[PDB]
Amino acid sequence: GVRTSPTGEKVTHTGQVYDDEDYRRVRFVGRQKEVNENFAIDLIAEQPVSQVGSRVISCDGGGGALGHPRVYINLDKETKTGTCGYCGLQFRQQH
Amino acid sequence: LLKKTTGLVGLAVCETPHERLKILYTKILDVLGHIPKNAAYRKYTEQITNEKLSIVKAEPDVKKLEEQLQGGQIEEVILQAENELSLARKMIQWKPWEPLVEEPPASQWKWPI
Amino acid sequence: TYKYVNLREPSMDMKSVTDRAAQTLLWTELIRGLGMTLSYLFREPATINYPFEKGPLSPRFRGEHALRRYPSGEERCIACKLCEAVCPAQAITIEAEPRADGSRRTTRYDIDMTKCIYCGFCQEACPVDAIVEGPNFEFSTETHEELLYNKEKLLNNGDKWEAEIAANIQADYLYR
Amino acid sequence: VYDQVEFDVPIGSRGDCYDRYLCRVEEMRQSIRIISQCLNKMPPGEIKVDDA
Amino acid sequence: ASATRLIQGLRNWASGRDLQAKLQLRYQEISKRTQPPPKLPVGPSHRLSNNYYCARDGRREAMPPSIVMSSQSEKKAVSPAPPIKRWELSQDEPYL
Amino acid sequence: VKQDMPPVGGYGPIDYKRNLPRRGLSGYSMFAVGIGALLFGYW
Amino acid sequence: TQLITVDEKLDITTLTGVPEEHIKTRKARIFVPARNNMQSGVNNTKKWKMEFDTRERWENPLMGWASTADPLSNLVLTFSTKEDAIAFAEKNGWSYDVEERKVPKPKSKSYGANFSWNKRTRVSTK
Amino acid sequence: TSVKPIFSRDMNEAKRRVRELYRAWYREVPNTVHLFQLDISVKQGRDKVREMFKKNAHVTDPRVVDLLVIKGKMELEETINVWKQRTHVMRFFHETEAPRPKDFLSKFYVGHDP
Amino acid sequence: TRPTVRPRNDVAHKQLSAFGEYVAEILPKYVQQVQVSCFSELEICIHPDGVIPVLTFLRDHSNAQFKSLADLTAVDIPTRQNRFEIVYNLLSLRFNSRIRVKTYTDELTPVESSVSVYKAANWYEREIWDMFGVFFANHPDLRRILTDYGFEGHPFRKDFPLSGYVELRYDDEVKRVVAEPVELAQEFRKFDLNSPWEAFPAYRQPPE
Amino acid sequence: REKMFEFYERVSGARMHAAYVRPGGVHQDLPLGLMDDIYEFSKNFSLRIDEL
Ligand code: SF4
Ligand code: SF4
Ligand SMILES: [Zn+2]
Repeated sequence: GVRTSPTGEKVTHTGQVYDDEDYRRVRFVGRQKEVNENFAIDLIAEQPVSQVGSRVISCDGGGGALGHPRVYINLDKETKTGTCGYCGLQFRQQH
Repeated sequence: LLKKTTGLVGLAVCETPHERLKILYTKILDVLGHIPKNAAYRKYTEQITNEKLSIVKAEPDVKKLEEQLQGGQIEEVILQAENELSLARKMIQWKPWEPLVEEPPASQWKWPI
Repeated sequence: TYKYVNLREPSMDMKSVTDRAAQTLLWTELIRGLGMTLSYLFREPATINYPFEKGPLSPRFRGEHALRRYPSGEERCIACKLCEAVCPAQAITIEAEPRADGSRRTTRYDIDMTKCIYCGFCQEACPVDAIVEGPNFEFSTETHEELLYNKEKLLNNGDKWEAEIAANIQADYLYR
Repeated sequence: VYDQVEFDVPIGSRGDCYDRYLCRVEEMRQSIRIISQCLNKMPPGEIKVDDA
Repeated sequence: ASATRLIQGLRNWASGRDLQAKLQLRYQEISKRTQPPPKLPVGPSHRLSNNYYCARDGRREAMPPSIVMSSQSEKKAVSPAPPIKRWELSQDEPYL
Repeated sequence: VKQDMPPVGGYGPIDYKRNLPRRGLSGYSMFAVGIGALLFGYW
Repeated sequence: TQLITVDEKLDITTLTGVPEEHIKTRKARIFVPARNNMQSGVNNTKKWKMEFDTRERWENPLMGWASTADPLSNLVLTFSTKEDAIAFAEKNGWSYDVEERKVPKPKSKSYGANFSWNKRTRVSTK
Repeated sequence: TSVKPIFSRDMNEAKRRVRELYRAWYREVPNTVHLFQLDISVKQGRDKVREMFKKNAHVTDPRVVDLLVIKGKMELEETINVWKQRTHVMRFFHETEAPRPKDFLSKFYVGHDP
Repeated sequence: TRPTVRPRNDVAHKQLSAFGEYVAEILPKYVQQVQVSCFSELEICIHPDGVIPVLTFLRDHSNAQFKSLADLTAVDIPTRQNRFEIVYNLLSLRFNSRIRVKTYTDELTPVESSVSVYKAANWYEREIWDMFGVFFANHPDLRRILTDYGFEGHPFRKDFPLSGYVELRYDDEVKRVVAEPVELAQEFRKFDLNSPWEAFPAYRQPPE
Repeated sequence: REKMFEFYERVSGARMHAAYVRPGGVHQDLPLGLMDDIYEFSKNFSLRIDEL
């Protein structure tokens, strides 16, 4: 979900864009500002919330030893989902 | 048997090794007599030089003398005798049996700091 | 337990003396050298046809850096700065903050590719396989600052080479 | 594990460039000998010390 | 390997060596670029009992060095070790 | 376990000595061929 | 004799190759660094440290990196006592300021004080 | 306060060595300007030698000025034998460096340095 | 403590302790300490007036024969008043052994050059002049060996900064490589890594 | 020498500066088929020394 300043410059997933009166836009004159158009904050929002029947879930990001350190997430709050701290996949107790 | 070469470059074959070792050992002891008797250098060097001189006097063969002097070739045993003689002639002038000239400071050899 | 190189006393019978003199006058070892050079003239050379043929690499190869993603689009870097604590060149500069959903993510992930010694301590220190040192080695630039990668360039290298990087990690990760 | 490999030590005789050349070539020979002994006597097991 | 036998014989005559038995170009004798996955073993401390770290703590058995002399009879003269044993000439190939 | 190991009998023998194969004639034969070439040329 | 008598102050500022600006404008700070209150270990409070005053760090126009012009911005020296650090600062012509070592004063700890009969020092829970 | 000297027993032998080193530099300067083909005059280089000798004029320790004489002989040896290039000789003349602010007000204007 | 712990060599420890007593009692005029490490390396800490009489002893004595100077080293320890620690590493090929001869100086006291004992020292202590500033008296050719020709300061001193004080660049105005005061586009980032918990209780120093 | 740099690259990932032998052991275990290729190198390398 890349957006654009009034200067025409693309805003990154950080939120970085130069000011209009900043001289350092001259480095992109005749060249391009390389941004990545796959924003991870939007791509993890696209993932569905996993309904599990347990009270404590374990996440390793998939792949076993190719993901992250395995963590255990508590699902006793019903207002909030249980979000993994590494991969951002969020879980919910189904009851 | 007239060993053809010593194997070490610059170290030539000694034709008469026994008499050379005897002369160097007696000259070491004659120089070493000028050191005071309480010095440990004189006691230790007299001890090892008397051992080497008795081993030289106890063996006519060159190669058996090489195996029981335990110093390799006989010519590097001769070279070590020359080095010990030069050392003892320097130890007379240095006089290192004297007490320690200066104590180090209080944390001079304290590691880690 | 040792051997004497060059301690051969030569023979002085007329056979060996005439052999050495024929070697001197008729240049036997020089024709032996010409024969060895002529032997390599008729061998197939070892030259590969670069750029069309490529030198063989292993999946452990340490080339261009890339920040990876999980198989959902979420980036693997959780801003923990182990790759810049371990970095022997101090080539990695990291600044972080919680982003808009509360995830521990970087805002600055710089690698100076002209400080980097390409030793791969960052990919082996990374707890979540975020920074890797991929298989690209043909990335020479015309300007010095094009080798000063920010997070956008490294995430683009990840998106560019993930189909290869994931397979190399798949081939190697049981040695790690 | 160099006490468990068997190899020879080339010793020159004249102290020149040529004996040092022959020593380096024979050390390539003896390195091939040690590499054969390392390939035949390679044990199984771990590769880091098991002190984490 | 694709050399015809005339050039192959000329090459073996010029070198003086049978070159085809030991080619310096590599062919299908070498290992596959795709290998099966390994199963690497664990070390000796991967045990669930009698594995207390105080019985295998190498760094904490390092002591400070023993100060032999500090400035706060007819004993034998010593050397730093026994003298080195004379090396034996090679049984394999002494060049003798 | 599965690990890079030598095979069950180990590997084959590896040559490591000097092999300079001593080719060519004797010195007597080389001077014989040379003097015979000279005599054929002179005739 | 073989020993001369130098009753002058020990000063080696002409021999260290340090320019004048980084001798006579710097303020060395000789101090025992405080314990990080994130932690309870005290092994970083054991030695004296000499650092210098911080100079300007600015933004790199290309990357945003911390550009400096202070060569002494990373120089931290370790000393066993205060007087060794003072002697090393005076030897190099560094004007210094010294902060005294702040050891914690000893406490009075009683586990039974948590359960007193008439004193306010009871714990309301445990 | 009984220390082992380097060469000089007191300051008089020390000043003698300083003086002979100054003589050697003073004689060497025209040769240095010629064979390095420096773009300074001989008088300018001799003023630089006088400056480098007056910079260390505040020292009263014989060992410290003995080391200054030793390092000056080392610099002279690197000068006479052509071991320095033209660049190493001209590094005494800080010519690409802009002049530094000296008074309070210009140092206030440029930055934070005292 | 078999698999992961280094095996202790008690035989070499006893032999090196005995030879350290031997050297300490032959040369009591200069030997200040004798110590043996737990990995069996003998250090003979001597007085700096006895650099030549000790080293000529160990090189020439028939029970020592330290004919090889492996390495010569200085160590800057600024918390000592004699901050420089000159370290000789010696190899006896006859007795298959190594010894370490340690001594000390400050910036202003000269150490006697050991080229009269080991000509190998000719560059090493010269490097000690270049990197640390220790002067060596009666040296054949004492000058710099590793630094640039106009280099001010001794770099391996611990009060010398990591980057120097100057840096070079080519300048096309004067058509010359020039030196300027050092400015770094990125500063070296200093990492305070030391844990506040005691790592080795055997090396604990007693408090005040 | 190029083939031995291929050995280094197979075992560490770099051809020259491997950072492979570390305090504690080596960094990573030998990949499969590496020792077979070391044997195939060593089987031929004496002839290379011979023609040198
Ligand atoms: S790349 Fe890996 S090691 Fe570096 S900060 Fe990100 S998660 Fe941590
Ligand atoms: S490969 Fe090494 S030098 Fe390069 S970024 Fe990674 S840790 Fe730093
Ligand atoms: Zn997860």
